[PDB]
Amino acid sequence: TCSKVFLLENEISWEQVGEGIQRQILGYDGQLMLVKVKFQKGAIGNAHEHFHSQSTYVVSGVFEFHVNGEKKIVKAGDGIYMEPDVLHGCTCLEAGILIDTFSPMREDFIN
Amino acid sequence: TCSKVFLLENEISWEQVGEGIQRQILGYDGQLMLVKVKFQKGAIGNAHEHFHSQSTYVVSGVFEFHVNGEKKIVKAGDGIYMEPDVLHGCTCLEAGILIDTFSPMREDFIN
Ligand SMILES: [Zn+2]
Ligand SMILES: [Zn+2]
Ligand SMILES: [Zn+2]
Repeated sequence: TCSKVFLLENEISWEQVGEGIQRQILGYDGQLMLVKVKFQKGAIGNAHEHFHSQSTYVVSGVFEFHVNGEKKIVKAGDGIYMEPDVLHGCTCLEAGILIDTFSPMREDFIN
Repeated sequence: TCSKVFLLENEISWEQVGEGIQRQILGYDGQLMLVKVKFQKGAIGNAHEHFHSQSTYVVSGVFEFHVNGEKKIVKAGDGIYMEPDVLHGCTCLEAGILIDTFSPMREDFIN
């Protein structure tokens, strides 16, 4: 239950997560999972809860993240921390990429 | 042992990791730590081992990563997975940013 050492964008498949949202599962094992998520402008990251701890990084674009109801617009270079079981989501104000990281792995992304 | 919800680049301090390497510890708890690491051209990520699982994402620039001796040049959009206790390092071929994620947290980055 792990990935290859080197995960190259041109060698990994993009998965359509939803309308305007694509993703590439990158390096992971059972305890850590790094996911690249490409958002189009207006794409909505539906609000969800999960026991997995999550730390996200904004590579590019502009997002309105909401965590536990607290809202804040975030942009490239910013990060967001989502403690276990918190309700969280996002709305892409400007097309860009998010790196979503998880502990433990999100087994539903693989299976 | 956790960070604020929203970690903004302009509100977080940059730490000089080494010659040509700066970093911002972003969202983390005890089980997951996301670190932004800004490399200058020629900067060297010294080879190290640690039981922590690590998944890295190349935001920008060009790097020669080495993992368990296997070498591969990586660029924006690529990822690298480093299993516990593997020897790994990097050399920045073009100035850019790496997102280093860890499970469990790297307590030596905080303390
Ligand atoms: Zn764990
Ligand atoms: Zn989530
Ligand atoms: Zn490392």
